[PDB]
Amino acid sequence: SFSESALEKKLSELSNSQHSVQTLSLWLIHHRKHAGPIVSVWHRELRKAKSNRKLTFLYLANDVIQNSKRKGPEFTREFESVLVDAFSHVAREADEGCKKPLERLLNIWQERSVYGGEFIQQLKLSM
Amino acid sequence: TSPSYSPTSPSY
Repeated sequence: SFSESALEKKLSELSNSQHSVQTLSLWLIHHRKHAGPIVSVWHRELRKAKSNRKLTFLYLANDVIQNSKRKGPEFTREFESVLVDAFSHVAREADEGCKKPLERLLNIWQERSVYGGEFIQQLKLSM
Repeated sequence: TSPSYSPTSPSY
């Protein structure tokens, strides 16, 4: 049963494990009908998380964007109007840290072509 | 502790 305030909770609980990301990402696709609200609160809780978890949020994005595609172009569509902000935001606050994992996520994105060429760019130059 | 998420794990 979808509820915005439950998502905020799951997000708060999201760990870095392969299991945490992969079954939270399943919950979200179950509710692909709620893609717009889901992404908008992800964007809010993302910006609230500490820097060590910001990456993990982008890895949630990944697993839902990629697996939602067998189901429809909802989250794919919802996330683009956001990702140029989320990346550019996480680029900073990686002030005293490493942007190599973000530059790889863009590369496994143009490789699998999850988004399109001009948008993988702007994602690259957002940082 | 479980294995760490890998961005590639999704099926392509």
